[PDB]
Amino acid sequence: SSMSYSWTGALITPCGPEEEKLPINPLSNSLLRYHNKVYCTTSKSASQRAKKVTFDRTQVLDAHYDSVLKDIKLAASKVSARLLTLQQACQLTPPHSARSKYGFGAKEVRSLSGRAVNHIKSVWKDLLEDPQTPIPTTIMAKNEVFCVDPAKGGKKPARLIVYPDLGVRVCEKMALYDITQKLPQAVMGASYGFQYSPAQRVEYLLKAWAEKKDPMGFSYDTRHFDSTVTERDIRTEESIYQACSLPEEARTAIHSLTERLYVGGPMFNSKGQTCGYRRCRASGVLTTSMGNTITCYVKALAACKAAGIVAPTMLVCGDDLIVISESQGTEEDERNLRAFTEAMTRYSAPPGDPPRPEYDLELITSCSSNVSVALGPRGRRRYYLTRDPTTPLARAAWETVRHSPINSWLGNIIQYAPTIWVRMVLMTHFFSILMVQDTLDQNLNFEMYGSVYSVNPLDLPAIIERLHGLDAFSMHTYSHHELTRVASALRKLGAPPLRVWKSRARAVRASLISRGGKAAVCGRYLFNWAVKTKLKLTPLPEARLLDLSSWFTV
Ligand SMILES: Cc1cc2nc3c(=O)[nH]c(=O)nc-3n(C[C@H](O)[C@H](O)[C@H](O)COP(=O)(O)OP(=O)(O)OC[C@H]3O[C@@H](n4cnc5c(N)ncnc54)[C@H](O)[C@@H]3O)c2cc1C
Ligand SMILES: Nc1ccn([C@@H]2O[C@H](COP(=O)(O)OP(=O)(O)O)[C@@H](O)[C@H]2O)c(=O)n1
Ligand SMILES: [Mn+2]
Ligand SMILES: [Mn+2]
Repeated sequence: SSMSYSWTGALITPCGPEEEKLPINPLSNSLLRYHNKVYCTTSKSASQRAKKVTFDRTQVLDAHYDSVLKDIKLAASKVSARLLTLQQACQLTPPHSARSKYGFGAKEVRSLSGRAVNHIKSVWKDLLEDPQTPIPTTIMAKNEVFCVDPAKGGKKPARLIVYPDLGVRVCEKMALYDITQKLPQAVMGASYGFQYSPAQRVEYLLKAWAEKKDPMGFSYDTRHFDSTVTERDIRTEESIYQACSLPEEARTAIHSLTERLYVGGPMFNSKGQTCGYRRCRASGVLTTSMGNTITCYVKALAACKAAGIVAPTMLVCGDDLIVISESQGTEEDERNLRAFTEAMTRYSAPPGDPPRPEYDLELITSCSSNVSVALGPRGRRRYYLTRDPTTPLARAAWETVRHSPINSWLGNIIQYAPTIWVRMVLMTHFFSILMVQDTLDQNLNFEMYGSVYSVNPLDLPAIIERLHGLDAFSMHTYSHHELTRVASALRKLGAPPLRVWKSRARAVRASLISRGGKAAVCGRYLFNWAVKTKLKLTPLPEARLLDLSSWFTV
């Protein structure tokens, strides 16, 4: 049937400046040496990604899909959702959100400036009066940092991002924000990812594994997921939304947004030249994350029925997917997974790498993370969530006139506190830098799922205990897999071995213990691993006061 994109041949031009690296990276050049391997994706590679995501889609559904969609619309029916006030949608736009063509930006929108509320009023009225005229969109290449992989063809091309004008984006939040806060949870229940903190997600998968008599799990990621969603997928999304109890005014704007924006439309480059036509998901609309996860859940759930997966348990984060199920014998389990893949290829959610049955929780990698195990001095098994540290290290090295890696470090220290690589590398380099800057007690921004939370470095012990528990300061023996990987990534980026980090840490700890106060608590908790006569860590009362609920949610 339809083509994901078509192109006029106009270039995908840069939105602002794409910065050169500098000849000295003074904050991260004592972290790793091979700064030549750290690169940022750029609009240069945008045509390359363009050719990789343009393809003819052929969707073929069936009674399994049809059965799922029916039950998911019924779950949807139990949701009641309201319009947001224009004023509320305004106050939800980020403080740096891309300006409007109509001469005003995030600052006026957040401050309810009259100019802005006026234009946005008339944009809302156009949505309610006009259900057909396509809404134009800007296409830009995403800039993100990676390490090179010669085994994966040098550098990844930039991801394609496609978003409507700032006026339209506020309007989306009025029509759809409340649903984005209620629908996913309701139709997916505990299967919704994006409601679990790292430890909660380990808890969940651990539980799923043990419920099964003979457990078996696999993970799935659709290849170029935004380009695989078809105009029918998007219209089916509208009907899942319309399944809820909504005011009539919202249904009207929801329908207009779907027909005029979500099912597709013309894309213009940043220079204003008309650039192509889009017939798939624009990664940029409000519903990007919700549509990804619900359309992924429905297809994946259908495919489970097609493949005869027994007693499935799912975890769905966008297009990343984990399924813990009852094993039917390894021979059947392989056949079933080909069936699952053939099904989802029929649903137009074809895979990146072919999925594969695994019978060991550490061998299932999804959401770029995996569960792993460490002992204590206890001998007791502590389970946690880790990842390949390559990309975290690469972004620990991204350092230009306009970006500081220091937020990147904090973010990983918070999210992966129990990992050997956070504990021995990032935590050490973090506090070492801040002390030399005399910055320990000056706040940083932690960033996750759009929200930005303020964090004081000297609070990391309490924060980490509230998130991961006191076991995060006691992991004695890490797994052969984890040791191998962290070792290899450190070699790959020219960072010191773990041996050397242990020495550095001993010194860091000594140095902030002897600042007393909150700084010393940091050294006794965060660096208990570096001294041979470990002190007995006690729970921290201030952790009992922290409420980190909304940190790892949506
Ligand atoms: C709803 C949502 C909104 C986000 N908004 C921002 C933002 O405004 N500014 C910012 O700097 N980072 C944003 N991010 C990125 C986010 O903060 C994490 O960095 C990201 O999820 C990578 O963490 P991960 O463990 O899930 O790794 P990953 O394996 O990279 O993510 C797993 C899945 O989450 C989804 N996803 C990944 N990145 C994004 C993304 N940028 N936007 C939407 N979905 C994504 C995808 O479906 C992906 O398959 C957002 C992520 C989500 C899920
Ligand atoms: N920076 C990002 C990353 C992913 N996503 C969404 O998540 C989907 C799948 O995530 P992904 O990491 O597997 O990237 P793809 O190569 O599948 O496009 C995208 O296709 C996007 O719709 C986004 O909106 N912004
Ligand atoms: Mn994908
Ligand atoms: Mn993915």
